[PDB]
Amino acid sequence: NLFVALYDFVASGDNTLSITKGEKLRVLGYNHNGEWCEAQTKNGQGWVPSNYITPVNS
Repeated sequence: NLFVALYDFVASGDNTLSITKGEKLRVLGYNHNGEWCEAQTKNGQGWVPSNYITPVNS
């Protein structure tokens, strides 16, 4: 379930989470249309755009 951010994303509307390009994250799930992903990082938990992340083996 390990992923990496494709781009920086600045938290905006409710319950989103800032992530930084190249940072790893874990994915808990997705929103109703799959366009938002609920992720966990060392900074917290929140929604990030699903097209801003990709899997990484380790």
